[PDB]
Amino acid sequence: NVRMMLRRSMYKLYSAADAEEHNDVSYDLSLVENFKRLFGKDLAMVFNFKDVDSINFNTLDNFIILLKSAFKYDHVKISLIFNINTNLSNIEKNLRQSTIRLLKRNYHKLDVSSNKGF
Amino acid sequence: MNVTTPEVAFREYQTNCLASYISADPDITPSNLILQGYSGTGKTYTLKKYFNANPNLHAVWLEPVELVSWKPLLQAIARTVQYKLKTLYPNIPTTDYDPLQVEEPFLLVKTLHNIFVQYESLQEKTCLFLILDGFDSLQDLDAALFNKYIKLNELLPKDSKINIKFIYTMLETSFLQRYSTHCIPTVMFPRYNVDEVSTILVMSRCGELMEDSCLRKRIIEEQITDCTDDQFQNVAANFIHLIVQAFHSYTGNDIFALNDLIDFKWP
Amino acid sequence: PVIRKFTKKNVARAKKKYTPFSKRFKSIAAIPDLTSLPEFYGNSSELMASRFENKLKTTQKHQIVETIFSKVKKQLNSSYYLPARENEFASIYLSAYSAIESDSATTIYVAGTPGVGKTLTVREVVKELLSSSAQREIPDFLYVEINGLKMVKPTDCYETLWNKVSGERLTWAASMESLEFYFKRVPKNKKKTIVVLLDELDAMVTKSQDIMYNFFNWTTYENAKLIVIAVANTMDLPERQLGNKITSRIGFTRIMFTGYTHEELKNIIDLRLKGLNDSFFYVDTKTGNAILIDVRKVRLRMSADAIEIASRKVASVSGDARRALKVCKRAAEIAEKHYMAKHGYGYDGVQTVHITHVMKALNETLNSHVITFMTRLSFTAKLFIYALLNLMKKNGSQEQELGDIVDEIKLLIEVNGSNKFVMEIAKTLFQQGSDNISEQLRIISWDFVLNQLLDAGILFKQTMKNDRICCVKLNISVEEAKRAMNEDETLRNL
Amino acid sequence: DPGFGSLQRRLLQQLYGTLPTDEKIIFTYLQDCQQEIDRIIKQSIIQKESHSVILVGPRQSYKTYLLDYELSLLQQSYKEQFITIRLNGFIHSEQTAINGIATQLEQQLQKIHTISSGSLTEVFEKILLLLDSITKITVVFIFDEIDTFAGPVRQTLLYNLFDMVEHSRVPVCIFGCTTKLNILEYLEKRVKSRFSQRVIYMPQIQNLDDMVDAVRNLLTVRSEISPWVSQWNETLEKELSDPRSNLNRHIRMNFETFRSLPTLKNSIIPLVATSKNFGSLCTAIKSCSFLDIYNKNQLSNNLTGRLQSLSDLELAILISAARVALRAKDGSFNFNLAYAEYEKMIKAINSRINTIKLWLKKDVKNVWENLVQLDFFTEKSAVGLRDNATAAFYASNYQFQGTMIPFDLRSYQMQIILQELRRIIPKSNMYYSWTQL
Ligand SMILES: Nc1ncnc2c1ncn2[C@@H]1O[C@H](COP(=O)(O)OP(=O)(O)OP(=O)(O)O)[C@@H](O)[C@H]1O
Ligand SMILES: Nc1ncnc2c1ncn2[C@@H]1O[C@H](COP(=O)(O)OP(=O)(O)OP(=O)(O)O)[C@@H](O)[C@H]1O
Ligand SMILES: Nc1ncnc2c1ncn2[C@@H]1O[C@H](COP(=O)(O)OP(=O)(O)OP(=O)(O)O)[C@@H](O)[C@H]1O
Ligand SMILES: [Mg+2]
Ligand SMILES: [Mg+2]
Ligand SMILES: [Mg+2]
Repeated sequence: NVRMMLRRSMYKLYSAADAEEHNDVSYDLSLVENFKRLFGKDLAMVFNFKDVDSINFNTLDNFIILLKSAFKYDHVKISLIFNINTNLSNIEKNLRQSTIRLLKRNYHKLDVSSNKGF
Repeated sequence: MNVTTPEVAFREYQTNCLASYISADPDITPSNLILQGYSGTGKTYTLKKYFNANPNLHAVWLEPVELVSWKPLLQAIARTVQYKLKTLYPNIPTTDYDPLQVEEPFLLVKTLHNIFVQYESLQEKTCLFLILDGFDSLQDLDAALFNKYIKLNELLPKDSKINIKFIYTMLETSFLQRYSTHCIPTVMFPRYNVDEVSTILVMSRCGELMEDSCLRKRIIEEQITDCTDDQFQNVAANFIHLIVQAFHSYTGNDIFALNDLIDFKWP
Repeated sequence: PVIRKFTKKNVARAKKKYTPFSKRFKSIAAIPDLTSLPEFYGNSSELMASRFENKLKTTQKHQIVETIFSKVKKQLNSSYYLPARENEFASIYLSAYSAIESDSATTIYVAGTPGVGKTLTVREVVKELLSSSAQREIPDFLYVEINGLKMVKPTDCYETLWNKVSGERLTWAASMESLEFYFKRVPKNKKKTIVVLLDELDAMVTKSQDIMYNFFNWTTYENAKLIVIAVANTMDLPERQLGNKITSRIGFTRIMFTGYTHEELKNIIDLRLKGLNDSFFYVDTKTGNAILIDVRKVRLRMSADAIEIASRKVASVSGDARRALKVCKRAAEIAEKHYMAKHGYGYDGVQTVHITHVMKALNETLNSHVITFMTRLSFTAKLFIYALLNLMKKNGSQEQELGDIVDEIKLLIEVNGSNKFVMEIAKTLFQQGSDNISEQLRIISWDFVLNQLLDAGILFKQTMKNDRICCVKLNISVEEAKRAMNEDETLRNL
Repeated sequence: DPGFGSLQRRLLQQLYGTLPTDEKIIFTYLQDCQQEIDRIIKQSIIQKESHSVILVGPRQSYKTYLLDYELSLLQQSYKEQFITIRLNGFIHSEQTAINGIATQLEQQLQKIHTISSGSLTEVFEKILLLLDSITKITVVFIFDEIDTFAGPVRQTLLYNLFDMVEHSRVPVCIFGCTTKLNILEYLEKRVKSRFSQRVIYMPQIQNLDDMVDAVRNLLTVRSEISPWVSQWNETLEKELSDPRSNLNRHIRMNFETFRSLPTLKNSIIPLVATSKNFGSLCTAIKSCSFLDIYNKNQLSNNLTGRLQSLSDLELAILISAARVALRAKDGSFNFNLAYAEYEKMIKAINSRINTIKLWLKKDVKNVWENLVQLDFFTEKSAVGLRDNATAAFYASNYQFQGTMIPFDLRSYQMQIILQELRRIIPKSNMYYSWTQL
């Protein structure tokens, strides 16, 4: 589902950025936009959808629509990667183009294998 | 009560409705009201556009698009309530309770009762305004819900120097229609039409992409000194005539995806 | 540095102990007597019985009004002799008396409908047994009220048991175990007889009856002595929840209380009235205060034949005394307030009540408001349910969609482009008379009345998302629907 | 004048019902009940009866408002005798309610002259022994939606309240507001034993003129304030006497469409709420031409204007769905099926003969979802929105075939049938020939 993987994200983030600087906040999207006024520092995230293919694209769509709800605080950046196994045109029309428009904006592309170029 | 109207282009109906509904004195405000709409209409744009029209009225803002369930709303609410209180009454003393102490609306009610019995000593009474944008758009939503949030003026004692009010925003109308038996005020926004969305875009995105770089790029990639910003807006304008004369057929009376595809294919 | 993955701070942990009594003497020889003990056998609850008396006390008094009937209402209220149910008295009191003479572990089960005097008769049996404790010739023993319904978690039986036999506080998984330790492991010569009675077990043990299993497992000793009872409504429960081997091996005694006979009913309700029956009062001239043996001296009475019919109607259905008594009180109410309405006193030589108004009180209980309501609605709901019955006439389906009924509706209308009532409600329903307004596929107020009836309970809507193919059902009847239908002058003819 | 503005406010709070407890208005068409229940309450306030009772009426019918009103009347001479308890079953539970009981019981006892501490069973037995076991103070509960407490098995608190009514010495007043009619049906035996079963209903409107004099009353002034008070009264009376008034016709409308007032008040408010000067008030309530704007923009965007604003592509494909669903058994349909019949329609159109362009599968990929998101289609074995929690919970556990199978072949479903649209549309269209199977 959506909510669980969100809780995973926030648990990772807070238990990561706490001990590096030495009270509790719940696990929600408020916390990220509330990062400034607990620890003082700004933050930059990076997202790795590990096995990008074998997952509920609906839940995915829900999630990424949730995640676009935090580009209004002028103090944060993030980035996503898809670690793909098949192909873009296989799945860039499997998911709703609502998601895909902005995903036309600023992307990057690699050929990726064990045997690169002999 | 003197209310400055927002002299808007396209919603002076709902402007009339809500600037009539609401003023500083709570008595001439209803107990619970909806502002349903549809996306892109700037319902959320125009609410704050009205708060621009009226500064001395204040409201809290929540966005449960990101929240998932009921308890997280409780927690965020219990935070923002007393946050807003003490931020705007600085001189007042307090015993600031934990917002995470809430785990159930009863507990929210209890701690608000405590907020009030500590805020007992005010000079005049005050009603404030709560905002839940997309309360239909929740992600584990069930149907046992909206009646409860109606019932918050229910259990509050009547001797409250500090009261509150509720605000909503929905889409479908199906689960709205499920519940209108409670004889509720409501204000609404029809999906726009082609000259309407046209003029909304020529007034909204005009300054944006008139003041994006690629103009300033191209003018001097070409190196041509015959120019004025009238014609800049003009060529942008007829370009967008072309855009919409193409893809009105594709979409109709929306803005968001048009903005996307503009950003992509503009350059 | 660490973070808890989820918080519980609104917890209210209870200060109750996990060490049973089994581990505060540490030997058979190491134990004192509970009878030679101030804290055991409950010599301290009385203070918390009286600590809270004063919390709600006042002395405000301004222009007290007091009238005729109310004293008789409270003569007639359930909060107080009875010879009607006395052979069960003469049998169970015999059994319990012989039981405490035997000092054995006897067990008994009773059931009965709500309104049988079960709790009454039993509470009075044991009050007589209290006076038998006031004989000071029988071994003293102690009562235990068990209202699991006035308990939350049905293992709290053990908890409260220990916190009332000892006043000591633990969790069930210490308390019941310390209690088995208290029961079989303990000899007789200082352990006390206790009597206990369980109330309404139908909801107490809903999961698997491991609680009550534990109970009835405690009830099978020869070194421990107890007096156990329970109450229910169904009868198969001892063999239903257990099975047959357990309920059979225990070998208890079973009974249930039934509806009383109309004569006993009248006998008793008047037995709660003979202090006031046919009495005469001195009565002031302004407030009408009825004061007893500028003032009259008049008589009071009530319809005896009305007692006959009133008991007679409800003796045949259940035998619920409470129902009889409320019927009495409400008849008195309508009499009194009509009387007051005669003179119109304000707010700051015979008086008698009738069979007419006794039955007026007794009948409206059965006279349903739904019919007058559904007749007094608007036209639309009537029209629509009539269309439903039209479909039920066309197919005999017992169920209908939304699309099919709406098709029936439009047909039922456009057929009748000739009736006048439908001629005159014609244009003012889709676009409401005027121009500037485009048509709509459905009528106004159809969603309103839909939900209205859903809230009413007559209409049943399954769970789907489509507006058209959602199946729909009516809840009541078609006959009564016609008893609303033809009552409209215009509907009977179409 | 701002005397008139204050008068706006005056009549507005009179429209609400937000007045002192002498001007709060009640009408003869419910005075039988009003004079019933003021008496039903003061019998336990001051005469110390322990009456049990359950109101019945549907929503928006002024039940709780009237408990509030009678007790608010009672306050002015009785600041002491009673204690108010408001509650609700959706808001509360079988569990979180009792803590609210302790809370209020503790925190209004202070207002005149511990409880809330402990566990669930502990504070339970604390309230029990306080209530179970010179003058006593009277107690009044105001349940709301006891339906929640009308569950199948336990609902023990209700039994315990009514046993408290019978057994106790305090006046235990219990009111129940709900919306269902047959409430006694829900119960098990012990409730029907302990409860009085005396249960009250509300009146309906039995004629137009009732609503007429109600309008008159609620638009009649009972105090001299402003230079247009008598003007207001006389205008009201002379317009409302006319059966030819628009507003009488809307009175008819409520009498036949809905038969219920609070929606009407909702409609009535904006009239004054916008009202700015007096000639505008006059002409506007004369013509009621702005009721037209109101009720045109009221339910404007439900079924029709939403289909009034869409592209022709949507229409073509919807037709391609309609006629083939008609051809079908269950009316089921898919993406490429509609695409096929669509192109057939265009072939027919271009065969009978400025020109026409058809829209590639990429071009349909977008707007098919603009369609599914506007409630015209659904899925075959679909189920829309669960009612309670555990269903919403299991939903996000178990996904759908439609979630796993791709976009274009999941078995859809339809909202409108062809001939509806055939009659509905403007028949002048270039496609009107194509709206018939
Ligand atoms: N009356 C108006 N005047 C000027 N601009 C408008 C008006 N209505 C809408 N817009 C433009 O359209 C945009 C829509 O923004 P917004 O997200 O608030 O729409 P929405 O319907 O509230 O969306 P959501 O469904 O997310 O609430 C606004 O940001 C604004 O630029
Ligand atoms: N023979 C009688 N004499 C006097 N009063 C009676 C008699 N029979 C019934 N009553 C009245 O009717 C009521 C019957 O109470 P009963 O003992 O049947 O309660 P109950 O059935 O245990 O209730 P529940 O089934 O809800 O536990 C009593 O309160 C009493 O006032
Ligand atoms: N404090 C108040 N001030 C003014 N008017 C009120 C107030 N409370 C209720 N009302 C009016 O009474 C009506 C609702 O009353 P009430 O709740 O008794 O109806 P209901 O049918 O009982 O609804 P529910 O069953 O949900 O309680 C509304 O039309 C409202 O305007
Ligand atoms: Mg918005
Ligand atoms: Mg009993
Ligand atoms: Mg109510």
